[PDB]
Amino acid sequence: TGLLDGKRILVSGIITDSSIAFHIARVAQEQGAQLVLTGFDRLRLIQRITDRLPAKAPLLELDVQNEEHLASLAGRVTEAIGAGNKLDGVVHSIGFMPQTGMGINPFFDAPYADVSKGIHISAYSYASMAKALLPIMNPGGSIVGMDFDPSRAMPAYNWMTVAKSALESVNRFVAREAGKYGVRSNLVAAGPIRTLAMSAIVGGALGEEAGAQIQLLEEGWDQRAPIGWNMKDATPVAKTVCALLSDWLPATTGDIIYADGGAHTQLL
Amino acid sequence: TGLLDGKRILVSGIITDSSIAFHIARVAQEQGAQLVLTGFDRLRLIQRITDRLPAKAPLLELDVQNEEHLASLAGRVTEAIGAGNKLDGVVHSIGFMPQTGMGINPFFDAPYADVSKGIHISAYSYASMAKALLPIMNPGGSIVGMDFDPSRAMPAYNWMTVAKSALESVNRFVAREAGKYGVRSNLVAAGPIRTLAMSAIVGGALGEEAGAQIQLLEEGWDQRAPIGWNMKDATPVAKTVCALLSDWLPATTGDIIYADGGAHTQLL
Amino acid sequence: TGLLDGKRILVSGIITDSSIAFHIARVAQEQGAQLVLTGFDRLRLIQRITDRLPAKAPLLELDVQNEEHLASLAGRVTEAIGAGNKLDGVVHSIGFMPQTGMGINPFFDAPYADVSKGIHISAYSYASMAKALLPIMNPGGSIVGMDFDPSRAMPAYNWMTVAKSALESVNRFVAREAGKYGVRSNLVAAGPIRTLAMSAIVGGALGEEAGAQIQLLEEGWDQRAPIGWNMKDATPVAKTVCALLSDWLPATTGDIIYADGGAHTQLL
Amino acid sequence: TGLLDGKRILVSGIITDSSIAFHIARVAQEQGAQLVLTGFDRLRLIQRITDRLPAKAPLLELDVQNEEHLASLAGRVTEAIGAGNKLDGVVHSIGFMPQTGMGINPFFDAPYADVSKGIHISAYSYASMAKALLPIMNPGGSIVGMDFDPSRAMPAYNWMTVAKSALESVNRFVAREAGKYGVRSNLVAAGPIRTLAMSAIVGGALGEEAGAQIQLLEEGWDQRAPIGWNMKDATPVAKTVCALLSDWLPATTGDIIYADGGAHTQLL
Ligand SMILES: NC(=O)c1ccc[n+]([C@@H]2O[C@H](COP(=O)([O-])OP(=O)(O)OC[C@H]3O[C@@H](n4cnc5c(N)ncnc54)[C@H](O)[C@@H]3O)[C@@H](O)[C@H]2O)c1
Ligand SMILES: NC(=O)c1ccc[n+]([C@@H]2O[C@H](COP(=O)([O-])OP(=O)(O)OC[C@H]3O[C@@H](n4cnc5c(N)ncnc54)[C@H](O)[C@@H]3O)[C@@H](O)[C@H]2O)c1
Ligand SMILES: NC(=O)c1ccc[n+]([C@@H]2O[C@H](COP(=O)([O-])OP(=O)(O)OC[C@H]3O[C@@H](n4cnc5c(N)ncnc54)[C@H](O)[C@@H]3O)[C@@H](O)[C@H]2O)c1
Ligand SMILES: NC(=O)c1ccc[n+]([C@@H]2O[C@H](COP(=O)([O-])OP(=O)(O)OC[C@H]3O[C@@H](n4cnc5c(N)ncnc54)[C@H](O)[C@@H]3O)[C@@H](O)[C@H]2O)c1
Ligand SMILES: Cc1ccccc1Oc1ccc(Cn2cc(C3CC3)nn2)cc1O
Ligand SMILES: Cc1ccccc1Oc1ccc(Cn2cc(C3CC3)nn2)cc1O
Ligand SMILES: Cc1ccccc1Oc1ccc(Cn2cc(C3CC3)nn2)cc1O
Ligand SMILES: Cc1ccccc1Oc1ccc(Cn2cc(C3CC3)nn2)cc1O
Ligand SMILES: Cc1ccccc1Oc1ccc(Cn2cc(C3CC3)nn2)cc1O
Ligand SMILES: [Cl-]
Ligand SMILES: [Cl-]
Ligand SMILES: [Cl-]
Ligand SMILES: [Cl-]
Ligand SMILES: [Cl-]
Ligand SMILES: [Cl-]
Ligand code: NA
Repeated sequence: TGLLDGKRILVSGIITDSSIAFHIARVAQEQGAQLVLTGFDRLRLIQRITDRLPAKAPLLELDVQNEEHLASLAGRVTEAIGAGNKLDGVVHSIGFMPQTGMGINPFFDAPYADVSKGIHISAYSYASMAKALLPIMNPGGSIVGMDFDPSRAMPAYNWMTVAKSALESVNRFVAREAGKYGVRSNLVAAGPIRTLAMSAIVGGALGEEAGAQIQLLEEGWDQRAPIGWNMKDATPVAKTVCALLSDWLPATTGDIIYADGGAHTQLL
Repeated sequence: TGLLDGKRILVSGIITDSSIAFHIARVAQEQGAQLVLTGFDRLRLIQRITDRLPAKAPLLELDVQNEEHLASLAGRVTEAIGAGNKLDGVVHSIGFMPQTGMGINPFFDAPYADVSKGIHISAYSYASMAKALLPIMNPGGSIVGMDFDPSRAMPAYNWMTVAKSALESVNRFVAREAGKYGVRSNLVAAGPIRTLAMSAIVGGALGEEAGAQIQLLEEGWDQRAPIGWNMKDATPVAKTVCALLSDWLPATTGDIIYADGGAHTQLL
Repeated sequence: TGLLDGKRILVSGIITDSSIAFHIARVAQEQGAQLVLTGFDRLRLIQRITDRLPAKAPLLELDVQNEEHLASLAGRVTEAIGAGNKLDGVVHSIGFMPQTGMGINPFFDAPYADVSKGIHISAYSYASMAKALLPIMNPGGSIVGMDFDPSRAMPAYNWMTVAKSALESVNRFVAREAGKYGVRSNLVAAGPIRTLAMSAIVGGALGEEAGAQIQLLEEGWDQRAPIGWNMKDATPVAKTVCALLSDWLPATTGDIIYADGGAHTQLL
Repeated sequence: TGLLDGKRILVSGIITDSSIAFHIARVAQEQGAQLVLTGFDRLRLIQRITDRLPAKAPLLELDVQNEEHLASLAGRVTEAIGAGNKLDGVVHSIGFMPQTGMGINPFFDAPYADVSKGIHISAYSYASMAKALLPIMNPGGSIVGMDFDPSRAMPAYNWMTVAKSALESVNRFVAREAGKYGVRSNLVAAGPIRTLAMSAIVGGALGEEAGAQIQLLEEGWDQRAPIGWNMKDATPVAKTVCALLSDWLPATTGDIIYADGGAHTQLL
């Protein structure tokens, strides 16, 4: 039996088939969920990527900086899943930070206009998605967002670290609001996964130094993780997200589940 | 159907049918697990309690202060589940602290002999159970222990708070050892549940309930929890434990999952 | 002898004589420091307030959203303290959040334009001040910022909680940069102090619920604090800040010192 | 001049002139404090070491496992400082763990008798010292203990990590008791310092693995620390402790100050 049988779940943040969102969606479908997908900017490309999922699913446009998309989202979703039906799950797998706020680019030289855009998309949007979608969410439902442990500073993650620290704070306030609908809000702090963003945005910002990033990642995660960590395998992260969409973590909200091989609990 | 289909799991710490362990066991069985149970001291009584579980399960004696029980445990378990079979899960739901280290008894008046006994049973035993049982645990398996958030001091929990702080530290070292077997070790920080032990904390069971205690708990948990907290319902805690015994939190180890209605993420 | 004898220190964020910054400055002067002050918007008013300090000190205009002020700040400071002299200390005591992001105003109804302004002033500005002033800071020097524990969500603080979570993350990255100059960067997480911002901005946002605020504060701080907490006394906060400006916490950086009566260490 | 002028302070835990306690005591005396010292086992040796302090100070025997010493301590101290006088400060710089609970010795092979002794000395004793001495402590006074960040597991520290996790929990409860006397209780989480215990107890437990591990530590605490870290220099730790004994952190209790160069705030 599907862990998510007859749950209607919204999954944002697919762009390639390496995306964490893609694998969340794949696993969710294997576990009996009906999906609704959202995508940003490259809709024909995303469409061709989502056809590779095990089952057909509607795809809607959502740019989280666009007030009109947010205002119309609930309605467009209602249309896709049929009137008098609702979502049981929502997955926020979205992030962005301009090259100026990342990599070897000095921390101090990122102008606030750039930092602000990143916080808008990576942090604020968790609240605006919640605002838009809670009115069409069943009791017992689950909102989930993706996090990267920002509790200690680190090389290269720079201003995205600050956005994630903001996200953790937003998640806790969303939990309060979501509570009134009988809905949980949580984050998954994933270990590093080889995705588009990782390689092109993050590694891109190191240009010449890009080997250095792999040193940090090997050091901070697989070496520290008591059960190891594999950057080429999003499945453990995807399953962790599905666990939170399920009924099997019913007492957990405003919280962060670490899907990092346990790396964050070990110093060396 | 079963979240735990054909998993062989050991559950310690049943004494009444209010015990967290009893409900862990109940839910695990509903989810297709074959169980082995352990009990302390009152074996005939525990036996009569465990017959009330949905399915028959073998019951072994385990006093975690007794080196001979620990040395023989693996063997006795192997006998119960059949040679060439192994455990996929182990649940530590055990605790004790002498009256001197809890309730209105002044913190400074608890002699070390008493505190030591409590730390032995409540914290050290997590490691000694792990030591005894990992040699008969399959890769992919999960050890789980019960925690009560000791990160801030509080009235009455006194020296048990210290034992729990110790337990959290032990759990992280057990994760390292368990890692070598492909096994996860985690704690569930549960909210308050009306159990035998809980009533023994202030003034011994059989007393009227103890108003100050009940108020503190409602204050610290249901009021703070965005989704509420019900002390008479162990199901949400039991499900959280089963999620960690399952394959759906495969990347999480050395860690603490909060099953507390989200109370620990809200200040008031 | 002055704890801060012959230290040249910059203190931002004075607006009334209740301001935390005013008391930081007062205590610093009592302890032998030469000060340079910065103020926002109401310069004639601030000037009349700073004349009430024990000693004369130059006052400069600094609006942290204004790139020209930031670009010229180092120069204007150098002029005030004399060429070939430098700062040993910098105090960031600055914050802002539009009423939409605070109080009874629904969390989800604060538009990002408003939240962004608050994060700019309350969080980003810590970095931009550091960027501007480190080039004129002696080795052994100390940057300090003011924090309000955002690790758990709470009523009313709303989007300022998010700004503070961001600030904590920024402080850790500023520490890295400051390190290369032999300079420490830390935050003081203060308990509640009756200041202009507290009463007019925060209490203002509750309008008709403003009694609620005083109750929550007494509940979260004085009741929990083992040594008590007095909202009408900024001295303990000011002294804590001076300790970090001094040579007596030389091994502490990227960190948070709690000046809250110990409230954050007790559950209730 | 003195940060600690006319404060009467008790300093435990001197055994060599590399001991953290020795440097705490030295700095405290330079800052105008009258000291009372305590020592374990090797009294003639400790006596010859304490004569190297800048000023004469009485030396008392205290083995924290000995109930008779604890019962008589307050009286013996009163005798040393003169009747009708009291302590303003108490410093716990004490620790022990048998070789079985440390280094390359397997975590699971440390028998509880050994772990218990270490927790007794390293954790419980903080409370028993407090119990014995609070009755002779002035309002405004400060108790301080030494910590090593146990919040993440690590190689070699093993069961001492568990003792430190216990200590942090005890410190929070001692704060509550100390509060009733107007007294603060806090810990200093120090970075690594080359002391007798470090080299003989900890390094001893690595035997063959020893030299490499000391070099790694000096490299990594220092590499992570934005202001660096020098294991041969206890002054920064000693000053941090004096700051807590002083009047300049009056709002901090039940808490942990990190004197680690900021290493704990940086991931790499
Ligand atoms: N890759 C990792 O190692 C890793 C680890 C932890 C957390 N995360 C987080 O996981 C999430 C997914 O990232 P990923 O690595 O799978 O990357 P990805 O780059 O494959 O996906 C990021 C997504 O953000 C979307 N997005 C960007 N701007 C948007 C906007 N304005 N409106 C809507 N969508 C927008 C993109 O369309 C894309 O689908 C992000 O929150 C990221 O921070 C990534
Ligand atoms: N009830 C709650 O509110 C709550 C909440 C969070 C955590 N916990 C923890 O959950 C666990 C179970 O508590 P519970 O309240 O369900 O209690 P309980 O009613 O079962 O009380 C004690 C249990 O520990 C067992 N035990 C005691 N000493 C033992 C020994 N020497 N060897 C083996 N077993 C021994 C007893 O048989 C019994 O099963 C404990 O670790 C407790 O601290 C309880
Ligand atoms: N009062 C409390 O209970 C409390 C508790 C903890 C922390 N804090 C923090 O301490 C700091 C000081 O606040 P306070 O309570 O003393 O308040 P306050 O209202 O007296 O001061 C706020 C200050 O912010 C300044 N400011 C606002 N926008 C600015 C800008 N663009 N550029 C420069 N300065 C600007 C104002 O001029 C004023 O001096 C803030 O960061 C606040 O968040 C306050
Ligand atoms: N050395 C470090 O790197 C470091 C770092 C962080 C914390 N600490 C802590 O600092 C404290 C001092 O350790 P140190 O490194 O300075 O070591 P040290 O061995 O020089 O001093 C430890 C002290 O413990 C005392 N002691 C042991 N058992 C005792 C008992 N039964 N009764 C009384 N005293 C007893 C010894 O007399 C000795 O003075 C300890 O708590 C240690 O864990 C040390
Ligand atoms: C989607 C996204 C946009 C902008 C920045 C990061 C983004 O997602 C992540 C991608 C990879 C990672 C993992 N990662 C972090 C790093 C830091 C360089 C050390 N390298 N990899 C985290 C993310 O949050
Ligand atoms: C098993 C056990 C032994 C001794 C003390 C407590 C024990 O289990 C618990 C039972 C209830 C709780 C919850 N709790 C704590 C309190 C104290 C009032 C704070 N009341 N209930 C925690 C436990 O660890
Ligand atoms: C009475 C009571 C108070 C608090 C929690 C559960 C309670 O009910 C029971 C108490 C004990 C028992 C079984 N039991 C255990 C014991 C020995 C004390 C171990 N005696 N009886 C069953 C209950 O339903
Ligand atoms: C400077 C400032 C601007 C906007 C909002 C708050 C500001 O400073 C603070 C004032 C009071 C406090 C403490 N506080 C918090 C609250 C909320 C009611 C819980 N009331 N006071 C923190 C601040 O950061
Ligand atoms: C006093 C003492 C007794 C038993 C064990 C350690 C003791 O003191 C310490 C000495 C050094 C340190 C710091 N340290 C710990 C480690 C781990 C080996 C990697 N390296 N350095 C901490 C202590 O608590
Ligand atoms: Cl490891
Ligand atoms: Cl997996
Ligand atoms: Cl019996
Ligand atoms: Cl009692
Ligand atoms: Cl109840
Ligand atoms: Cl003596
Ligand atoms: Na460094």
